[PDB]
Amino acid sequence: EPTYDAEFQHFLRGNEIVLSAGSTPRIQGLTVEQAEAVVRLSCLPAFKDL
Repeated sequence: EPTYDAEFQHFLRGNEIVLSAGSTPRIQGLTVEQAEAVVRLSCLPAFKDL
C-alpha cells in the first residue's frame, strides 16, 4: 500500500489549509460550508475534477 500520508494529513488538518480571499466558488446543491470543503479538498490531485 502507498503511504497515504497526504490523504491522512488532509483528513487531520484539512480546515487549516489557507484559502485565497473568496477562493470558494458557488456549487449548486452545496451550502457555503460544503463548497469550502470541496474547494479545500480539491487541492489533492485525486479530487481535481471533483
